Amino acid sequence: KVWNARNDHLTINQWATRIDEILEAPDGGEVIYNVDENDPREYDAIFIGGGAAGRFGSAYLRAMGGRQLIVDRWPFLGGSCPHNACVPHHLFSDCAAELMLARTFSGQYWFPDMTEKVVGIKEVVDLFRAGRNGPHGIMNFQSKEQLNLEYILNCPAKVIDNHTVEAAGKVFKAKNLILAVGAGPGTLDVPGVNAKGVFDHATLVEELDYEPGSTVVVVGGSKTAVEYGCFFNATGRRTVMLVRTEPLKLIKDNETRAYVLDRMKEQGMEIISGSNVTRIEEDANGRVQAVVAMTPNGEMRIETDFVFLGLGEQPRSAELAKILGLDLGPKGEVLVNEYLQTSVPNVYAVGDLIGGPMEMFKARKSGCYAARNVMGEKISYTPKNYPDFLHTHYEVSFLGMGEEEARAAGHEIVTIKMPPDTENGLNVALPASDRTMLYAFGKGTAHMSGFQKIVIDAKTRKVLGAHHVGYGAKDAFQYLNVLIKQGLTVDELGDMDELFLNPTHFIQLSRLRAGSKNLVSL
Amino acid sequence: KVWNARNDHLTINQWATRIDEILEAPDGGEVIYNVDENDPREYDAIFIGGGAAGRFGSAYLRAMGGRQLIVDRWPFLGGSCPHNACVPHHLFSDCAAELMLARTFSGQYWFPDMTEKVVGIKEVVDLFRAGRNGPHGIMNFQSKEQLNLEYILNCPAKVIDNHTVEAAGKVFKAKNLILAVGAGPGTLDVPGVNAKGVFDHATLVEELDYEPGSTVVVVGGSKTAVEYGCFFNATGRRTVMLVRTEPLKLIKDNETRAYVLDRMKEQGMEIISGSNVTRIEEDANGRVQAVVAMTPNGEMRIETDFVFLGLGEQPRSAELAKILGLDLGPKGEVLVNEYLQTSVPNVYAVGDLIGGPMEMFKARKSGCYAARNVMGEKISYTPKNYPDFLHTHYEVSFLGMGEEEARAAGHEIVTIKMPPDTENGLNVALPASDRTMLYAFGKGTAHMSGFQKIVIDAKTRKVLGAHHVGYGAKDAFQYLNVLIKQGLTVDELGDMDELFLNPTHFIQLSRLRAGSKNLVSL
Ligand SMILES: Cc1cc2nc3c(=O)[nH]c(=O)nc-3n(C[C@H](O)[C@H](O)[C@H](O)COP(=O)(O)OP(=O)(O)OC[C@H]3O[C@@H](n4cnc5c(N)ncnc54)[C@H](O)[C@@H]3O)c2cc1C
Ligand SMILES: Cc1cc2nc3c(=O)[nH]c(=O)nc-3n(C[C@H](O)[C@H](O)[C@H](O)COP(=O)(O)OP(=O)(O)OC[C@H]3O[C@@H](n4cnc5c(N)ncnc54)[C@H](O)[C@@H]3O)c2cc1C
Ligand SMILES: CC(=O)CSCCS(=O)(=O)O
Ligand SMILES: CC(=O)CSCCS(=O)(=O)O
Repeated sequence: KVWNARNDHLTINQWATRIDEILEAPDGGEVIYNVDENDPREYDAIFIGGGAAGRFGSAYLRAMGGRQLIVDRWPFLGGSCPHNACVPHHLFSDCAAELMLARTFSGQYWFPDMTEKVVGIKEVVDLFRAGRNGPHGIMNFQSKEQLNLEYILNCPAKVIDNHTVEAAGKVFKAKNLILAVGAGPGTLDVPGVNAKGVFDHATLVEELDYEPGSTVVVVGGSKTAVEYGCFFNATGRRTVMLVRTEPLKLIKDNETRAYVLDRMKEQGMEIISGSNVTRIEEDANGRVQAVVAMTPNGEMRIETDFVFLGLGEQPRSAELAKILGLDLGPKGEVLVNEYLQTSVPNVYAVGDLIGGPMEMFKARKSGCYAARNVMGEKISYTPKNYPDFLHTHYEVSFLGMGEEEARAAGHEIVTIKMPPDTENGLNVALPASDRTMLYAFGKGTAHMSGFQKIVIDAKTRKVLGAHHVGYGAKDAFQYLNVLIKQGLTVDELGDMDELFLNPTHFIQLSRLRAGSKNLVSL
Repeated sequence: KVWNARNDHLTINQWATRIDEILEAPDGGEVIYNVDENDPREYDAIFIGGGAAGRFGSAYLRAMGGRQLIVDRWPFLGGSCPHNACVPHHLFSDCAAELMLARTFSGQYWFPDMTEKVVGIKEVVDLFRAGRNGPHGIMNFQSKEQLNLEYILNCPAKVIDNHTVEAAGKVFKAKNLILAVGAGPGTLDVPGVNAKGVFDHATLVEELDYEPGSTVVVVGGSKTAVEYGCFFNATGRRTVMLVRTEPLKLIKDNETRAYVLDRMKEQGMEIISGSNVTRIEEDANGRVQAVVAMTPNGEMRIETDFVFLGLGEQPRSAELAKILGLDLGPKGEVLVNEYLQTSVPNVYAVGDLIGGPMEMFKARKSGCYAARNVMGEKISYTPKNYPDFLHTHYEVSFLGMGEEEARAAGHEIVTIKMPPDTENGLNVALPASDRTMLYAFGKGTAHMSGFQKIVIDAKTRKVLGAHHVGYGAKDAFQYLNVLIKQGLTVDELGDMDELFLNPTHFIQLSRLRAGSKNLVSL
């Protein structure tokens, strides 16, 4: 069943409703056909996948005046982020931060008693499921009515050759193909991995039909594992993380990483490094009852009825690589040159499909650049020197070099941080700003107010790296990184206008030291 | 009683304790004398006041190799901000934001029933009083041990002439004086203004010995009035704001202002424009019982036992002007040229003492620029095109021109905002990020997820203004403003690396429109 929506103009909320209906449809739902029947031009590019990369790539290509076509197996545009990736992740992280606050000040002011309070994980996941069609509605609307895009949703794409694709029972031709099918959840090849009670970011928001027990086991040690792990811990459950190597290796500054790990442990999280799951035990009904793993100190068994796999995402290259004969990398990523061109003529690859970094900025930009190249604008794209972030119970932002990294690299440096290095350590009222004021003023909670630092080259006076743990600096790192790439110095940072009290105190702290020709750490 | 602390080296926490002791000492406390009695150099400048302007100016002067002396009547450095201004303001705004969240989701998830819950204002003020010495301790420690500053605290400065100052019973000479005594609370010339129950930012944290009733009257529409007003409202009290002119004029963009005001009213706040208090009624016990004011709709009477004055701060220029013969402005501000020089030879004026804008960046920067001039470096300072912000129950950030302002300036423009202007209005799941996810997904709460907009010149493609209501963008505005002053275009904005989900969605949204030669609003 195909629905020609081309001449239909549903509102954001109407789209939200129609999408929900199609998703919960037993037959699978009708195909959303939004194609221009009067355009004589041949598609400059057909996007296989309409997620972050595909949608943005199409938006830009269309803006340039070219013709595009999106084909996605989901009845909505936007991809994984709004359905099971970044959006739910941020809802969960919001809860983790709010819950850490409530537990810290339990039984104080307007804060209820959290002593034996266990928050429902399913209730929050259900909250997400109940409102995720909202964002999906905005995407279908914005893409059609505002971005003037053509698309076919709720129907998998069928790639015949580098110029032909079958969709909605029809066959389409294009000058180029832009592969943007993203990546899928990583898994384990251990007994019990298919048991009821084992989840990943994708299945968690589709198959959680019970409320997890008191203990949760998380497998992995990077972003996803830590973000979801802190949320589970925040709901009041004993959370054990089994990390194959070492956790949070993305945090290069040693002190910053230590602060983050220390605060996670203070919240009760257990992180076991060098551990490898060997078996997920099933009970008589096929449900998880425990996790067995090998560690540096021997085998261990953790009783649990809920296991979350937070492993790296894997590029969905298999099918396309076989159909087109694409050259692949060691992790299955599709190989491409600086112009996003694969080994197959007129075939580009973007987003998570081409590997790391697997972030939205990389997906959207690669999608746009591939589009520009398809339109004749030869432009290279090699992601490098970008800001990054992750959530624990705090927002953790970082860019550039860590302190030890800079000194080992041959850079004479000075650092400016908060709190200062003294015998009182973290037990002081700074750093402090929006969302950390209660920690800064509470009895025995000052050490929880945050940690931040900038690394500066003592000779060039340029900022080499910035690190922040707390809240409200993430957005700033987007803009600060650009200034740093321009050659930002401690003097220029000190000359800015701060908005006190600020999440990052970099501006004024730089000003305190910038008056000297021979910089000194603070 | 003078304590020579020069060769003593207290830790941050020992300083916190010592300062508290001196502040609570019945006799007034001992003088804190930190002077290098062995240094034979003349003082380049004596700073009258060691607040934001005096402390930063001293730090910069010392960094440049000059010699300085700070004299302050309080036993700590840092001024009003940590004792009764910005720091408590932020603790209160943090509470206001958390309380709106709790009230919005009352009885939902882990949130307790807030239906009939009135938070204790005195409890929060007491929390502030109990922990404010922490920041004070850091300031005394940082200034002495890290910034190598000389200072005399807990002693009023007694200026003799433009080169001589008395402090701690000793007479000091200097090449220049830098006046940095700030400003004091503004008051009303009406009957009953001195009744018990009438407070300003300063007296609120020193004399609140009772818990306010169910109604609070706030006089003024300034940032402070609005910030404290929303906090009082958040505690569960009927809050009436008596604004002299138009509410929130600082927010130039009409749409942004409307959103902010509408959200305040949704929380139950009553905002009265063009109102002037005529009398504060006292009961037989000498306590405020009602406020009477004239408004565009006639005289009104509001019963209350707690009134908060959020009027403009007044420069502390009287005594210094009499002694030195300083030229003053109509509001009592000390007049200075662009080098921060007063009408008196070798005497500079900085911070709130020289008038608006009364902000920390202005205080600190003016202090440093005066210091540089004292050290022989001719440098002018004229605050202009700076970012700004204020708190309601949300963080409100703004810079540059509002939409209407831009068109009146002759610019042909386009705008990029969230949420989109459609039939569904604000009732959609965008904008969304950290701390707005629950609002975005909650039943009927989507409209509370925020509002944001950038104003762009259609021809030059340059960003002319940025506006945001939500959380986590404040810090970013510090850096974004610098980029905008450099001539940021929509294309350059789109070329940045975003950190999704981001408080400001400006980067990716700009990218969605940047591909066209003829820009169209989103
Ligand atoms: C738990 C989690 C949290 C994350 N948090 C963040 C974060 O905070 N910030 C950030 O920047 N990044 C985050 N990411 C990563 C980010 O989600 C991805 O990098 C980005 O979504 C990838 O976009 P893409 O366009 O390459 O793929 P996707 O957006 O995943 O979309 C691929 C699209 O192709 C479609 N498709 C697949 N196969 C076919 C087929 N055969 N036929 C038709 N359509 C097909 C899909 O249905 C989908 O719409 C997170 C990821 C995870 C897993
Ligand atoms: C309620 C409130 C909230 C605010 N919130 C913000 C905000 O969020 N962000 C922002 O940027 N700005 C904010 N401000 C404004 C900011 O507090 C001021 O602009 C800044 O503190 C002024 O610094 P200053 O150095 O000029 O004066 P101050 O820092 O106030 O210090 C003047 C100093 O001089 C001393 N002094 C006075 N008389 C004498 C004397 N005779 N002898 C010796 N010492 C003397 C004082 O004891 C004091 O230490 C706020 C103000 C108020 C009132
Ligand atoms: C409304 C929504 O889907 C938020 S998740 C971002 C999807 S996209 O703009 O990167 O396609
Ligand atoms: C620690 C503290 O006082 C925070 S308030 C800022 C005071 S100053 O650095 O502007 O002097």
